[PDB]
Amino acid sequence: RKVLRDNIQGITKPAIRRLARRGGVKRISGLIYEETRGVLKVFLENVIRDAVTYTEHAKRKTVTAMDVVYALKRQGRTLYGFGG
Amino acid sequence: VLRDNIQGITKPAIRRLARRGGVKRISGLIYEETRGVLKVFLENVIRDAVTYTEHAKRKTVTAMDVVYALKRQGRTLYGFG
Amino acid sequence: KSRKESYAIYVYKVLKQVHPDTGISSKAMSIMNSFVNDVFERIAGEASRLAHYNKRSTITSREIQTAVRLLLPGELAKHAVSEGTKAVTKYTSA
Amino acid sequence: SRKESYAIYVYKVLKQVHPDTGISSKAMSIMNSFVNDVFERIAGEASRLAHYNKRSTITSREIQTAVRLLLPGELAKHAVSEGTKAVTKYTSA
Amino acid sequence: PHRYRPGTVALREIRRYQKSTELLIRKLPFQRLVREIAQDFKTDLRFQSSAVMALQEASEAYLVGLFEDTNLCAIHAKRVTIMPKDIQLARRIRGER
Amino acid sequence: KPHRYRPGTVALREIRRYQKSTELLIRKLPFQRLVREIAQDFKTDLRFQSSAVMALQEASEAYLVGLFEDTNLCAIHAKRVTIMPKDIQLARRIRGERA
Amino acid sequence: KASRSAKAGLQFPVGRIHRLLRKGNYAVRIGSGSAIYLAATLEYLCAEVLELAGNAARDNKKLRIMPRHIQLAVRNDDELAKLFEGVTIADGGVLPNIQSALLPKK
Amino acid sequence: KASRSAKAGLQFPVGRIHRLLRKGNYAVRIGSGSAIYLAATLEYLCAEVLELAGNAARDNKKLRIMPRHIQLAVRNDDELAKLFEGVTIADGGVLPNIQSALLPKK
DNA sequence: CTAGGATATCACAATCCCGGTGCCGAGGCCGCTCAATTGGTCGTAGACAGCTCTAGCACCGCTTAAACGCACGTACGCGCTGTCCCCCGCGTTTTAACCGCCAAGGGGATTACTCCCTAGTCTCCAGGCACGTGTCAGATATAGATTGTGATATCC
DNA sequence: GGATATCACAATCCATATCTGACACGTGCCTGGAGACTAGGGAGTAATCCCCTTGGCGGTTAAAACGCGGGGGACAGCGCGTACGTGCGTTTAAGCGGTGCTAGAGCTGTCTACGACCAATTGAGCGGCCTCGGCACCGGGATTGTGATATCCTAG
Repeated sequence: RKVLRDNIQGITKPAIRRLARRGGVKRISGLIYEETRGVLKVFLENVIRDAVTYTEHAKRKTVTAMDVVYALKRQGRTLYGFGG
Repeated sequence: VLRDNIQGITKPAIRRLARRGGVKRISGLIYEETRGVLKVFLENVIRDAVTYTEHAKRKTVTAMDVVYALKRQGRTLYGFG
Repeated sequence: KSRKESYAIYVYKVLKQVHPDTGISSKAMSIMNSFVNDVFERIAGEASRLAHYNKRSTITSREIQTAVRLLLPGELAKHAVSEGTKAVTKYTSA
Repeated sequence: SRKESYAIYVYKVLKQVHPDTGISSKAMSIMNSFVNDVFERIAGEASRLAHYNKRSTITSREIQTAVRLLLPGELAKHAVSEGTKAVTKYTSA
Repeated sequence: PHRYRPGTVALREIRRYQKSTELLIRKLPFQRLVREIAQDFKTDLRFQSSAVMALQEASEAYLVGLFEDTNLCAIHAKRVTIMPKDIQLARRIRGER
Repeated sequence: KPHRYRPGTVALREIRRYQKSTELLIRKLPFQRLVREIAQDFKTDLRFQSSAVMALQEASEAYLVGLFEDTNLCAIHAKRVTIMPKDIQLARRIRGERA
Repeated sequence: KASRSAKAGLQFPVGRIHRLLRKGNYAVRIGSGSAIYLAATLEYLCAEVLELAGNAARDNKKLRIMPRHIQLAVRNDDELAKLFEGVTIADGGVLPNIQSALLPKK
Repeated sequence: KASRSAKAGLQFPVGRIHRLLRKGNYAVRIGSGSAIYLAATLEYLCAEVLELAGNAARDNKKLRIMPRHIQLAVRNDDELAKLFEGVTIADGGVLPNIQSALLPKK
């Protein structure tokens, strides 16, 4: 399977602009975006790992949505609207 | 200086807590807000402690009840059971 | 064939009881089902912990009532307690 | 009535780690409470893991996954290594 | 010719995107990011087409909450521009690093 | 002219003196009376064990110190050193205690 | 053969909740009054949430409850907002609000 | 009679932990390796905490571990600070940390 | 000369190190008792083969909407000053926390009997899930109306 | 000069086709839940002993609160410069569909190993108490850190 690299830059600046606009931010500095691309890259690294831990435990090779929901619930961030 | 018992938390006591926290200069309106915040926290903890106690048909609030009430709020307390 | 179960029909019954002319979407229905499961699991866990704390081996109505009073705060606790007590009394009166 | 705490075992661990260091009563109670809290954390996570996969047992695999989920980073690897060592030594009489 | 003074378009965007419920990050870039992040832990994984959507929703909600707290921190400092120090302070107060 | 320390150095000295001890900072009797009047509103004539009040005191002291650390951070964020009620309100609203 | 859900007047299932309680490993044995009480509380909570969601949906001139309506109803009520303190609702958006300082001065 | 702790080489009990697991409402049946493995992890964590606490106590020229020593040991280690993220230690004090702004400018 | 400023120098007070005791809490020895172990059986659940089949994956044609690169200007964040006013630091004295003993006396832990209810199992039959299928309210697109913002005109 | 006022333009909301994916409803069907019977065990009751929490008194005595003087810092003000938003123009992945493919997901069948149960035995550990050493108080003496002060330098 192919190897992926340098994809955190795929979260474009307009995406962060829209995300902040939803959060209610009027004016944005120029150094936010890079910082944001770090913060996001931490959150996933703290969730996906748990999902992987929840997947390889069941001797599976597929990260279903239920594993992600359980990983999120294991962080006080329960997500409603995905399976059970 | 009674006014019930909420000024029992004396102004030097709040100053000592702030100094331990790491505060250098404290305004004059901090004390009332701190008293209110502490009263709210105590209300929230004691309501759960009293619920735990009256569930067991007891009239004495055990230290374990307060420990459980703190554990329920994500404030685990080590040293009492 | 699988027979995965959910509270879909019961939630729909409640919605038609409280809003006869209003429907509900599928994603919203899944959200409501997940919320119901979460609240049920949370209340059951708290009740089991309460039963374990007193060394009692049975979960009675008292444990569930205290669990509801502990988890659901404010005015929801009173309404839920009244509803549960009324339902229990009705069932015991057949 | 008996209390059945973990005082003796924590004392033994401290004595084998620091031979000449003692521990106070308050610190012993704190360590006992810490051991209890970690035990219920791991056991609850293992129970939820076993119930997720429709399993009705808690095997060392479940406790290993619970340890990998609770203990952060470097603690998890040492803990799983020592647990595997203990299990291997036990199964070898 | 015709130009909007700075801010008016920002207010229009704020009133528009808060009303909408769609996703604000594109699907393929987020999927590739998730795959490259998961590649570090376990090799040759296969995400369901709904797990990536769940991760996207969770990440978007977390980022929106973080930006709400960052905006609060910026307004506290008598400013309207959010700065990296604001995000750092918000994450320090919430208790994560 | 009697010796008089500059305004601020005594604050730092007591900051260093209070971050080194583990004593209870709130007096025991006033806290016990506050706890008793608060518990009186939920069940009349409750009896408190001699350790429940101590546990409540330890928890409340830890909570208040943890809140004051974040209040200090917020005050420093705004290029100040004094903490004001808006700092406490912001610190509580970021971490999630609505009031 | 009348189901236990009919006797208590609850729309939620009582037998299903009892079986889930008994097979969820909560206690070695479970009384018969717990399932009914829990069903009543679940029904009341679902009724409250659905009522608020329907009111929100009517406020937007729609005849169908959507996740956006549920999020609006939940976050526009302090009691349920505290009950949903750490809960994310998928495809639900956020409350429309703009801070006072960001608004134009004049 | 050789106890299971002796065979496994652990200081923490195996029989008591197995009994607590089985009488704690976690699963219907509990394997023989789970108790041993959990005892091993608990012993490792206790050894880490006590080693760091002993180092802290020796740094203060004392031969007895107090709650202050345990607080200092836990809050001065990233892994244990993450494990103790929301845990209060009674009579443990706080880490000495004065912010840079409060420090004397000259 | 005259004024106003850094820079090196001295006396005061809090801190920290070194012991001299009192003692109080921790380390060590015994009783016994309650829980862990060992030996066999059983029935249960986990593990291995396997076999469909089903969903994730890889690739592409393309329509285009979102994004990237630039010009420009204006509005906010940063920076420097004055200030007054709010908190700090100190001195004194009235006050409330506090350690010590006591007598209730209200509550809590334990034990014997029990009886009420919850567990185990079988039948069956009716409710809840899968599967289609018909009806419609929401998404999309125009078209007109209303509004909020900005460029322009007059006055104070 | 700018402060107020007044009209024109872009954005948005609303009313009407309209189009269709999405939801509410009627049939299989199948499985789980309710009734009936038997068994046991778990918690309610009643009594009892004693445990330990509260009210009261009392002399300390250290905290605290009231005021008073001073200083430094938060705030209001101004100046600027820079960087960030707004619009234009062009490129470039994205979304969607369409296809085919391959690994892995799920369920059934069978094998086996393994954990619960049950009983007797025995030793590991908890409460009790007894003794000892590390700690905290306390007093003294270096050890600095600091606020005030003499000393030197530069513009007007």
